[PDB]
Amino acid sequence: STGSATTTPIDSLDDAYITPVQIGTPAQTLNLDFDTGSSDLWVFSSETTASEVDGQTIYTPSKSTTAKLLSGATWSISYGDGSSSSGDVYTDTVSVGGLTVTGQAVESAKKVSSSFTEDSTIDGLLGLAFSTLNTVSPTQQKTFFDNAKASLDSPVFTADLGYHAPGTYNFGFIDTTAYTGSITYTAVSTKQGFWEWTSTGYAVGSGTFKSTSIDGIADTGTTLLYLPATVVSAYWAQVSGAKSSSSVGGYVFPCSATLPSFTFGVGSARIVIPGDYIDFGPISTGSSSCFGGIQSSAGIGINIFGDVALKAAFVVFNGATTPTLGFASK
Repeated sequence: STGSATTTPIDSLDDAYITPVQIGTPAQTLNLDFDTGSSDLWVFSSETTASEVDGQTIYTPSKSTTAKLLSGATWSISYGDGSSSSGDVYTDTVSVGGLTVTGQAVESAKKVSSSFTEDSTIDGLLGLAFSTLNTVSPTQQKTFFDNAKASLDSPVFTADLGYHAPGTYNFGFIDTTAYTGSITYTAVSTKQGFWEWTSTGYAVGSGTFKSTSIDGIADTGTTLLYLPATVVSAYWAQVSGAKSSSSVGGYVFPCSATLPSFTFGVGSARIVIPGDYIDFGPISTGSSSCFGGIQSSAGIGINIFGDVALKAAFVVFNGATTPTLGFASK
């Protein structure tokens, strides 16, 4: 089997991407944030504290003839950005772009933190990291990809995120028309539960490539590119007026600037992030100070190849016995 679904930016800045997901019988379609940095499929629901719902579409398990309460199971998650959610668990039928899993754990939120409430465009998350990170207790549950894997034509999924435009998540096949050149594959460590790999270096604009190992995670659920302070400083030094602002919480730059590209290495291959991808717009409405899309990972504890990086590539998440990651230009 295979599946194919369009993923759409939630706003004009590509702050996140939503992908429609069919849950239950009859289908209830929710727009989920596909997150390769976490491993829970959770949804706003009829069980969510009413005051914490503000425009999201909810899953109502009582209206699904295939929903079954997973007795005694609860979940609770906290994300790198400080947000959180928690609740109980059903199993139900879940379909993405034509690919169906029966008996998928659907984690129904009873509580969500303010940032989820405040974002009316995201109805929940669909985790695509390794199932070892799944928070369901007392019996850990598998991700949608883990449940689908054996049935897929090939045990892979691909992320093709657009810049200011829709893109595609594919399951079970590689669309050879969706990228240019070849796909370069690189080793993955699953020891922390992430799609963790080592970039071979970077360049700023038309500058020379610096060969240096950068360990980080391919994370579709993080907006920006988080890299070591040395790398980030080298990037922003090429932008007149750019500075790290403690009060704003990262590097800012004059909105009048033309940003240089940023290149990262995948083995001997190179992925070029155009400058415009690094502009996240005014820090506050009407400001001429703009927020940068490359920021320091110092204090996160890990480097994160988030959407800013991934959207410059066609990315293969290869879930073979020994997982690998593939990157192609597009």
